[PDB]
Amino acid sequence: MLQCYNCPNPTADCKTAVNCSSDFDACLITKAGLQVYNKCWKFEHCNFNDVTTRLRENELTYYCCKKDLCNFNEQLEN
Repeated sequence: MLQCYNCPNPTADCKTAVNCSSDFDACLITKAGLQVYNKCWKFEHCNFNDVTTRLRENELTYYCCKKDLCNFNEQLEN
């Protein structure tokens, strides 16, 4: 399985590791101001439009990856 940081709410430093279900193929980290999101996700939705409409944030940067626990803060210069 792919293990990602996955917090249901934005969290300054998400430490919750979960085994994503096979529905997902990516780990996502997104920074929107001081809000940081960490999710099991899909690469088909790892794009600005799809992340903004799903997380309901106007302005953000994002990174997706497919190695264990790869969706960490330092991946995103922001």
